[PDB]
Amino acid sequence: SLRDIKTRINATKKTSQITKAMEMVSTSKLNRAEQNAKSFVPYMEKIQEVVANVA
Amino acid sequence: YFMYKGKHVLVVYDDLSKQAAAYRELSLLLRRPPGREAYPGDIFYLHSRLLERAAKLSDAKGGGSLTALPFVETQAGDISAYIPTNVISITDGQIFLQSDLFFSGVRPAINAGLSVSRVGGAAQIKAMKKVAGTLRLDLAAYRELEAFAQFGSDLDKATQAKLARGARTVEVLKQDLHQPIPVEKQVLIIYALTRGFLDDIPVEDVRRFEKEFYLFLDQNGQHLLEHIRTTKDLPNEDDLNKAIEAFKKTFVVS
Amino acid sequence: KKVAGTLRLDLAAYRELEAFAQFGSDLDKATQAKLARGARTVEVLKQDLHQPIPVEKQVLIIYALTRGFLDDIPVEDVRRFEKEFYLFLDQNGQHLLEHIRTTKDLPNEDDLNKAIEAFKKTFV
Amino acid sequence: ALAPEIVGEEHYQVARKVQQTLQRYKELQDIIAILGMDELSDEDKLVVHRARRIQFFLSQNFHVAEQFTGQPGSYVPVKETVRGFKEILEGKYDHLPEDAFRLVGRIEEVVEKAKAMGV
Amino acid sequence: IIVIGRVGLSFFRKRNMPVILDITRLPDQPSFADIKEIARKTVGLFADGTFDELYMY
Repeated sequence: SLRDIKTRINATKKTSQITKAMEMVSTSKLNRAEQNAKSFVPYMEKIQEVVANVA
Repeated sequence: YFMYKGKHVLVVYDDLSKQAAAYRELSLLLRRPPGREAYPGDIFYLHSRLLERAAKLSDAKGGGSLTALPFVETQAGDISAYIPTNVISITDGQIFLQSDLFFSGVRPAINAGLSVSRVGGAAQIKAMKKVAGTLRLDLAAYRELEAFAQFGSDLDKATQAKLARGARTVEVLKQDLHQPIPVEKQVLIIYALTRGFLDDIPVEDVRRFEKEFYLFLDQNGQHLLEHIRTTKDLPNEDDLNKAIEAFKKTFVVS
Repeated sequence: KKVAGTLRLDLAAYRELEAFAQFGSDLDKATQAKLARGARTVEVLKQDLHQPIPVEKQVLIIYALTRGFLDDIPVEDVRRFEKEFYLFLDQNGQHLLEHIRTTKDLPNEDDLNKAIEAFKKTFV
Repeated sequence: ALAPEIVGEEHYQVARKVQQTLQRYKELQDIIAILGMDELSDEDKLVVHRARRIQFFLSQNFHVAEQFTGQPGSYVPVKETVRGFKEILEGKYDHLPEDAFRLVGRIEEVVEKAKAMGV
Repeated sequence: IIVIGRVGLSFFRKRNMPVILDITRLPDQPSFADIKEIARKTVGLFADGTFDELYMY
């Protein structure tokens, strides 16, 4: 019935909104975490090659 | 007639919609111009002639009453239809019952979200007014938070708390069939719920916490009930907490 | 026609990219240029209430937008640039207005940059 | 009537700041509900804290409540509404607790209600 | 087993396999001092000789 489908549309629209918002915030943390890792990547390259040759 | 004598009265109409249908069939056979659906245009006047005789007469007229409880059966959760919108405009409140609630274990199934009483607050006893007013706030706040956030597994701590309080609230509001509970022991269970004495107890065991508690409340605490009976007033909070804490000594958790 | 086709592509491309725009650092300047152009485009296309614009200055502001002279100009003050430009272009730029009224065509491109640059300096 | 030529310059800037604050709160509640509330940035945390106060201080104590709840209520001239919201948006009063702001007619009343609570 | 994360710990507990060490709810920006405590514990286990080989997944 008509008033049965409207409730399903409304509830799905609310879940769609929750999922879109969590996509935005995960994008922000992804870009930062990749930059942070690249910050510690030269530390890993430097340390690996000195610790090997000294070892 | 009984109200004119001065005694309180209650009238129940078991289905108004069947009355409306009898009017439709009677009018159509009389060759009267029809309207929406086919209901004759007089329907709203016919029901208002029925529903506005209910009253609370003044002390000069005798102090009587005539409360009325009409019922309407909606087809498949239909709304905005002709008879339901007419009656929903006339009546000073409405209770909406949900089939999908009933088959989910809430009984009698009552949706707090869509049910309203314009007179509400004034009618209650003063003890009830304090506890029932806060209970409305609690259940409205969790109705929205659960409507979206229940699908995800883990949430914020403060929301997991409000979800726990709402789940216990609906389980503590489940009731049996043809076993009315006197108001004196309603306020004491709702007070135990709102003030948060039920956190320790699991959701499944609550319908037994009630059962074993009301027996305890007739074995101990008769003075509390007596003050509420005639005063309409909440007893002193020191003694009420002493009573509930003793029962929580007796009751055995699964 | 020359400045309309570029503007049409600019709004079409920015409207979808704005749905993703809020992060600030996403790709290198290639993505951002579409951010920078779209932001200035949306600023220039707004209008004050009930005051209608004249055509030859309308053409000249759209040319200024779509050729990139505004790209250094800071985004916050982009509107104020139009108000000052309309009066200055009448005072100092009349030869361009006569050119458009003469030709239906964009001002002679050689002095067009210089004449716009004098306004750009006059704007503070 | 919310245009500077009809209502007034300050009134236009005040009302648009209020609506932008509440619109930014309306799109931040679900993240607050399902991510940790500490994850909200300190600037958005400021918008949250003031949106809480704004949402409550649009409530008002009423003469018609005398039947339903009994409290006196009162009347507020326009200047005191617009200034009080300028006080809300400035933020020096952000220390006073959110519960005080319900059912009041002036920011001085909000100071009094907290005073009863002792804040 | 050494598990970093609640849903990992939940699966391992139902399976019952032991979890020598655990840490959870790390900040979304993890810093070296945080995971230095567990890193120094796990390598302390290998260095003191309580483990003979070590893996990461």
